[PDB]
Amino acid sequence: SRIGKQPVPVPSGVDVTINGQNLSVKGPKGTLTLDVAEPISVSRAEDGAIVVTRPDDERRSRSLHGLSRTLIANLVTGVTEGYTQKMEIFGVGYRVQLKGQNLEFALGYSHPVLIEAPEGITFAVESPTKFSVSGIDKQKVGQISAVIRRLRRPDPYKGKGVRYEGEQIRRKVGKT
Amino acid sequence: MKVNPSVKPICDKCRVIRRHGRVMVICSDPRHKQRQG
Amino acid sequence: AKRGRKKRDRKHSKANHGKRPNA
Amino acid sequence: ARKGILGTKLGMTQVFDENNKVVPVTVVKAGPNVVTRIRTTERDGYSAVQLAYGEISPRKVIKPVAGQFAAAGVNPRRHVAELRLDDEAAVAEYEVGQELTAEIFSDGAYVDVTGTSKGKGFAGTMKRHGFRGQGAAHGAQAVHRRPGSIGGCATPGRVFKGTRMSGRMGNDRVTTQNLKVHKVDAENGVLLIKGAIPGRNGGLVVVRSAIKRG
Amino acid sequence: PTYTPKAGDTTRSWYVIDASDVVLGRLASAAATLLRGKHKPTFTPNVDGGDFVIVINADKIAVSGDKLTKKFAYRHSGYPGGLRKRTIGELLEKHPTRVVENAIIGMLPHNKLGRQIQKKLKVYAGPDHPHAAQQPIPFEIKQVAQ
RNA sequence: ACAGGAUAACCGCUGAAAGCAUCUAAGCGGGAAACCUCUUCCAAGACCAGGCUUCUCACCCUCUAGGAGGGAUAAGGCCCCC
RNA sequence: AUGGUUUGGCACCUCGAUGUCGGCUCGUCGCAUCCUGGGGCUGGAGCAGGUCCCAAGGGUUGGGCUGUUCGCCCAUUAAAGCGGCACGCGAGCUGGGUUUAGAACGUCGUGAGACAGUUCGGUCUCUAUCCGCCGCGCGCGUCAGAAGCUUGAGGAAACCUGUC
RNA sequence: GGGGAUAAGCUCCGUGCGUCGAGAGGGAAACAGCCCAGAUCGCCGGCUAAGGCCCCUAAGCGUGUGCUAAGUGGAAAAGGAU
Repeated sequence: SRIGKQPVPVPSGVDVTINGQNLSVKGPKGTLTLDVAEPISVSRAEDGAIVVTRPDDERRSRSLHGLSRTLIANLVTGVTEGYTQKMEIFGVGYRVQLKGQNLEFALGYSHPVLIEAPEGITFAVESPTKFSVSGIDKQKVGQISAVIRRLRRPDPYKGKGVRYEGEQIRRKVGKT
Repeated sequence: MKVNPSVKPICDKCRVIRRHGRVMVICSDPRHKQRQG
Repeated sequence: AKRGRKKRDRKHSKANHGKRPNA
Repeated sequence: ARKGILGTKLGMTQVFDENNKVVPVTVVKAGPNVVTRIRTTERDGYSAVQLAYGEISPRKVIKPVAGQFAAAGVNPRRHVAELRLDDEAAVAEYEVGQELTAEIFSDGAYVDVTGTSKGKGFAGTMKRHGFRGQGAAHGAQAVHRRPGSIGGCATPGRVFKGTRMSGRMGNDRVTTQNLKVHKVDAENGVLLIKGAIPGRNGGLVVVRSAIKRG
Repeated sequence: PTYTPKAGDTTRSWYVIDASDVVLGRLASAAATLLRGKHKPTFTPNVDGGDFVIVINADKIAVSGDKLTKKFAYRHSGYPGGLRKRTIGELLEKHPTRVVENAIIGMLPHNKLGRQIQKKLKVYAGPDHPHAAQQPIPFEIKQVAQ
């Protein structure tokens, strides 16, 4: 509603191909895809924006309108800038490095762990205890970041594991 | 995950939602997390 | 249990009109 | 991708290792088989190869079989089995006619054989399936070796297929797996398998590289 | 008295249906109608006099609800604990023909005549068929107003 | 066995209705000795009665030529025999 | 509210016969799960755990006393599961118990004799017609008669775990 | 209405109430007591009740306006819930 009615800004070199409902957005970072369902119309606001439109004000339409808007907003935003999550490895003797594209952890196990880079994202380490995950497809970015986050079973006693940069985790004490 | 046919928003932050045909109580306090079933 | 209940609930059909013998 | 060969069981014996352990080795004489025919996804819909072993004096073979052999060009043989392979990979190394020889294996190679078991006739439960029979004293009225019960009473009122009973055991195809190989003799065309392979001395085996280990 | 078809009476035809996102129930009822012969005026239940049926694009059948993945086809070998089941999705991706067949077979009599009818049912997972030399009549499922 | 697919409880990413929020309502994922494949056995009487092949791949007389019948055969099998 | 296994309520089929406790042998099924496997919360530091969810594939000991089921104990175990199928199974076995006639003790009865009190002893019949089940054959069929090699619908078997 | 636990296909009484008994046929998936209806015999005649009209099963994937997203429909409580 309040989000699904807004038009969406569109800067300069941002080529939007309205092949009916199927939409596809080209910018210097790549040419992303998107699809939508039959009901909702994708009109191009000819001031330099895109606007969603719906026939009905039923449950499905009220739900799906705003979704489509927010998705295309993320889409054009990424192809202009991108997304880059930051993650930070608190611990004792824990560490991260990189091997070309693919990344390497030391997390107390008896073997080390690695990750295969998917097609559309790259890793970027700034220190052995601190890195980022830079991509475009926000789904993918947060996916892989959380997959990392879930390697170490959490431990709120001493503060080990992986943390999203602004993760303020909970804590307790085992005093004895 | 306390499984009970009675769930409630115990504290002030427990939000009551519905996933997949099951009522749930999500909260930052995992003691409070629960569901029907 | 089950058997008696299914008897007593088949009775609520339409061609019986709410009643059957031996329930 | 799966090396197999046909052979004849002979017996069993002992030999020794470098650490002076003893290995109960079974002998097999994989005489040089011949490839009679082939199986492909265009002709037949699967990938395979068809082998031949033995000797017939030329008048004991039948004319259909003599045609199956003379069409492929080669001479008749006793036993004709068929390995089932995966694809062009396992086909591109076979040719009609060519003589296989036992050297295709190497010491340490893990194999699986297949053979027709020995017969035991009309067997009871205590030999098929290893039942505790019943007591030999304390009052037994003639049940010293026969099974017992067979089901319920008016529920089901039947006997539950696969209920185990007496009948002909033996004389079935059987697969024995993960057998190491101790020595190969090229002079005499012989394998010295380890272990203990199915069948009666003078029959037919089929040894293959094992699935779990090949 | 009333007319009863003799031996040299039957006239056959080969019909062909598309299963392009048709509903399984509609399709199957139509085929049962045709095979059993409830569309000709020569109908008699003691005689099989329907028409051959050829179903195509059978892997395009699409159903409603969650029946693709909440619905369970069952079987039983006869042995104990030999009840084994399958969804509809697994069964399409294994072999699609069986879904449509069994669906139709439950819309027929399960008698001798029904078995002798199933012979007259040909089903193919793709768009094609080898039965072009009968020039199969396309059937379009229609509903008569009144 | 190893591995592989779809999954349960569960963990989630993106995100509305409901300006935030939410594992879901559209979608995308990971995930158990259970499930389907894989492993060994049987099996085309699987009546949708399969397939690739090979050999023989040719005689005679009747009923009035109606369609059957009745002979001697090839490939091959069976019986008798060790 | 369940489940229908427990002591009971009704007395609806069976008294021109439905053979009854336990044990053995042999299973097969349910999960409201003993172990193994995955998991959420902790008054969870770690090792051990407590409770809850999913989960049935496999496995789930030998022994002393008692006729005993149940139970208690010993020694181990990864673990020593709960129940159904005429309280599974006697045309498959036992027959210790209970429930024929013998006999004795206590108590009741004047007496014959009785006791959901006790104690020692005491015949377990049958050639499988049909269904069913494990195996094995003859015949016919699959549009000519035959011989070999085989694909795979669909079914079965197996699936356990420990210690350094 | 009593006894019973305000349980029983329980038991005991009432009733110009019923049916079965002694009563077929149709519907109820099969089903003595439920709903319809009370069989003189025949007809390769018609109209209707209860019930039902996607195929099996003869008759409507009938018309109109709205609800349902739960396979509810095609068992169920106290209570819980944007």
